[PDB]
Amino acid sequence: VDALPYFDQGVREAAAALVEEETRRYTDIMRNEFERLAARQPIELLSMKRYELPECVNNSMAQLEHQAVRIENLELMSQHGCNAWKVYNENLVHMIEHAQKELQKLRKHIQDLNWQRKNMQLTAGSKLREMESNWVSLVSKNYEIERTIVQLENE
Amino acid sequence: LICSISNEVPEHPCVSPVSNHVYERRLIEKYIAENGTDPINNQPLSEEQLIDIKVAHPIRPKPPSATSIPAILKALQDEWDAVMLHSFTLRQQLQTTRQELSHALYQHDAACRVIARLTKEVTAAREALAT
Amino acid sequence: ELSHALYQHDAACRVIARLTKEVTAAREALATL
Amino acid sequence: PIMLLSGHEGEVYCCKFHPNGSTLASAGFDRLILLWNVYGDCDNYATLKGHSGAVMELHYNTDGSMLFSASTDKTVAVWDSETGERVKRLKGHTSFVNSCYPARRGPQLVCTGSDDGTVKLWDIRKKAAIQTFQNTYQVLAVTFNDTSDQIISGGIDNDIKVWDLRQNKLTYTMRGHADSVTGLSLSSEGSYLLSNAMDNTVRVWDVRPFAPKERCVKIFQGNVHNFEKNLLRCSWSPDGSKIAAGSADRFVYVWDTTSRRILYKLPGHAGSINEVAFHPDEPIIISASSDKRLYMGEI
Amino acid sequence: EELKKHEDSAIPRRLECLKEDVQRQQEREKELQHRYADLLLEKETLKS
Repeated sequence: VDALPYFDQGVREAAAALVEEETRRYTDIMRNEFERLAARQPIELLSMKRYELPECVNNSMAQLEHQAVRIENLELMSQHGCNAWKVYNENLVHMIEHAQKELQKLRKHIQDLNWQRKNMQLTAGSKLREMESNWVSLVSKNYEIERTIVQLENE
Repeated sequence: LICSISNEVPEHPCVSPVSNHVYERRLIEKYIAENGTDPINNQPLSEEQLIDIKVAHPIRPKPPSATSIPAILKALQDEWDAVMLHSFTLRQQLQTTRQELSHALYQHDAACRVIARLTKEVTAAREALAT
Repeated sequence: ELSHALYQHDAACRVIARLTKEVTAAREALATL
Repeated sequence: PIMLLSGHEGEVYCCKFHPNGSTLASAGFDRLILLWNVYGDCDNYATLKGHSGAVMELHYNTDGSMLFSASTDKTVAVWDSETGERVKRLKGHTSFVNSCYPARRGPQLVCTGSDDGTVKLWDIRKKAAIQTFQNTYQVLAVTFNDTSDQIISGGIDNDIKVWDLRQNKLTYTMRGHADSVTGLSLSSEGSYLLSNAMDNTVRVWDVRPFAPKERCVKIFQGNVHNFEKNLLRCSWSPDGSKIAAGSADRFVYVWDTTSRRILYKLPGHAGSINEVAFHPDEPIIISASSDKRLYMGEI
Repeated sequence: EELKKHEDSAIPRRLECLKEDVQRQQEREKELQHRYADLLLEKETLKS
């Protein structure tokens, strides 16, 4: 469980194969049905192919009323014109800025976390190397004490 | 700015008092009708507890080539295709994520076993060097 | 969970990577003595 | 804070702590021994009297119950920290007794280094001498070995000498210092012993049942001497982590056992620092200097 | 965030392991010099 990421700077394929062998050891309404049938089926539902072609008298008068409604809907667009587009474009940029602000916040918090872990690991690996050196010297000391005790037994 | 169920831009945003997050009135009411609790926190919430918000009346520019034909034929069809294939891709990714989670948990248990073996190896090697 | 698990997996992989060479040094230590 | 203490009329040569870490003892030319409380405002309660010569070295027992103090007037003195009053005037020294050391955790026994040419062993109860190893010359510092069975001494001939209390011969003589050794202090390891010598070098040695036969371990640079040839004394930290030294350069030198780096050359003093005292509990430093006052540094 | 909680939980555990391995050898040093003390004491007895 314990693993010094910051201290261990220095085989992964070997341990990977060893882990590989050790693991080798061991809600919607009908809308959902129609959507899944249309997806598995894939064939998109039939749309309105009546209005454009123009039985034909009604469709024709429909094209008339619809072309009049369309020619009216293009008047209220040109009346204001390019002001309404940039009026929402300013809003687009204003909504854009907050996102990068929060991105900066997140980078900063993660960086502070990694900085804390860095110092923690730096204390810990140092204690570890000091303990290892003391262990080596203690092994050598037991060895020398053994040689001296044997010689003392010789007398 | 957004709704916290539908991922939309709400036209009548309403915020809850137990978990302060802006939801669309329609989805929030449907959620309250399904089960009477907050979606996010799963805390007790009713329709009467919700408090509607007032906003900038936010506008969408209908395309210049907007008619009954293009709205009826092409637009709704594009919307239904973008719904179906996106839901299908999300389901596929969910299945794949479950499979990857399974492979990750197995690999983790294998690493645990290997580490448990090396803990018994290394310490006794150290004792034998001490011997 | 996938991200945390992959991270902890490589982290604990380094644990065995270090422990193996530790045993490896200890083996030659005791063998030479 | 810096906490400089004053109230001494002439140089203070020796300052050391209660082995409790409760009370402070300092002494020097003024022929009397001042005491203080280490905490609070570092305040002065008591003053011990009597010593006609200069108090050249004060030394505690290892509990803190009686006080040993080597005087210039041919005498050592043991007193009651309980009272401050004399129990014994170790007379008989034929010259300037500069150094004193009470045996720690053994039978009550004292080794005193003097300017007569002898090291003297004394029992407190008998009013008589135990042993005396007349090598040839003045011995300037003396400390026991934690078995209370060897005795180490440093003088003018630069070869640190150690006698066995039972065979009474020069047990261990060590060499390598270029000029006179001025201070010995064995760490609380019972093993590592620290030696100041005015040749500008400090050394570390280790008295063991078995040592490499040439036990000159660690070496640090920095100490100074000059026309003063004042007596320079060293100490280990309670932990054997930092060595503290003084010198005639007005700089408190704090080094480490580990990396032998210069952790500190601290200014602040006006005259030569003669003795640095480590708190047995805290990171508290007390400097006794020839500027007729003391410092209480916190690190 | 879970990486630090798994790191800081076992950071003392990686320290707590070598703490004994030093102290287990550290106590072995005392007994080492204890016999080494007895080893020099009798050498003079046989030298005498």
